[PDB]
Amino acid sequence: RKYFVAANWKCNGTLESIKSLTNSFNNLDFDPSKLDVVVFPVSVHYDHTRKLLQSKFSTGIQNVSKFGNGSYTGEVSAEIAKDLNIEYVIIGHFERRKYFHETDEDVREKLQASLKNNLKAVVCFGESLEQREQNKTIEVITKQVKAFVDLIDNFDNVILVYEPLWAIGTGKTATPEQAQLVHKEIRKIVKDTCGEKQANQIRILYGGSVNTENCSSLIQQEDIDGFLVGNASLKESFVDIIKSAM
Amino acid sequence: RKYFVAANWKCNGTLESIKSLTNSFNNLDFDPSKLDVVVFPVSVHYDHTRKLLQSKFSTGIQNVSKFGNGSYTGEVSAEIAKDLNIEYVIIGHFERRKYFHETDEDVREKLQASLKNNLKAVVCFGESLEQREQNKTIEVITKQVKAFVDLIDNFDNVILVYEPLWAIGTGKTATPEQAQLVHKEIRKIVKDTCGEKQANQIRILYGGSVNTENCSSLIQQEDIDGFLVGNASLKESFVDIIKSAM
Repeated sequence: RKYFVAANWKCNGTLESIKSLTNSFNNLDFDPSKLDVVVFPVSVHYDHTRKLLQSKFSTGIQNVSKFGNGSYTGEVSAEIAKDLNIEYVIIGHFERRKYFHETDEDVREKLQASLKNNLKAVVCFGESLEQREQNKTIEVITKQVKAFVDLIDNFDNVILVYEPLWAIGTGKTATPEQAQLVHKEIRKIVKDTCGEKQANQIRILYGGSVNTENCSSLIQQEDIDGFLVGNASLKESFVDIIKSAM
Repeated sequence: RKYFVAANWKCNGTLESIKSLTNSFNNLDFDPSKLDVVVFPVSVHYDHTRKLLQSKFSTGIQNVSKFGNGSYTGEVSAEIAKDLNIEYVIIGHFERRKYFHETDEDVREKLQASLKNNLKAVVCFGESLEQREQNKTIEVITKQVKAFVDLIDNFDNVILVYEPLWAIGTGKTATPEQAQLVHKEIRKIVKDTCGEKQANQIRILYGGSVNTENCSSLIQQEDIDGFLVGNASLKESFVDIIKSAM
């Protein structure tokens, strides 16, 4: 199983700051055949980011439309992304669920669109603090995964992300034990719906306050296959988070 | 009043089709000081489109964020647009109101963010068939315009678009006289809220299946200052629509 370190830049960056950050990223020597390292810039920053990044870095966009080509103002379809050779897409991110009415149904329609246009999908899910405190974590996770999991045909092409909503941008990282326990359950859901071989090859990443100090102990866990990094991926020390997966 | 013809490509285009479309667009000789011609490609096509089109053509994006920079995955902020020197933005388009929960509040906050970052805004609104059949057109138009109109500090930099919802992508073009009556009322709404000189300065465009056949009859109305064009702007014959406003 190949590790997967993703940089979700979110709504951040200038042409110059990206030039500077992309320069520090390029200095890191890593084998792209052994490790996947993906950068997700803002849509309008993509060409600039792709030009500057060495080919060892994979690239993608932070959102993809549930609709194909047509009368949908403001949307980036899956077929448009494929034409531009954009390899990866993020689907079901907490912030889009929270601020932009993105539901479990939107998630699967985005996945189905991405898969039939041969795009690789990074699919996000996680429970809130209330759901955690009500002991509903697995119930919520199972519900969120089952929404889309049947669509997966190639299990190298779909990458799952457990992002506990209370851990995102708060500094309250889930302990490598807490993350591992949910990751192990996620892999069990994939096993019982898709098969053991399909479960053993799918990457399940952790998202939620990954930094340079906690990344090593997180990646060491048997069912954690990498990270979706937010704030720390905006920093030059993001190379050290990639180093933890080497 | 300087006429304004806008191409809304929506969720359409490949690299090769844009190359072919921009090449035919570039052949049309027009004076950008006499007429504003703006094209709005998909966010991921922006750099490609901007490079291909000659400097006489203005460009913009189909949507801007209500949020500034920060943890908002999938968003394009007004600060980011400013840094790319993206001149124009579309706000409040019917499709984003219909499919993506965009409200009058979102429209207000997007316009405020755009003007703060020195972007020019193409702001869309319009009544549905049911609202028109209930004779609520003036009431709905007034409510939609009043949601944002007080934010306008420069009346060359904000451009209004009347989108009768039943006319969008349907071939149900509102008759020149029907459109004129609304445009005239929109100008009066801008008169009572912003002043007379500002009302006579602001551009109000028609949006609703404009083509090469109906464009000249629409542009000839005294209160219609141009168009936001959908599907017809994906054709090489879009140059003839520009010609009717020359």
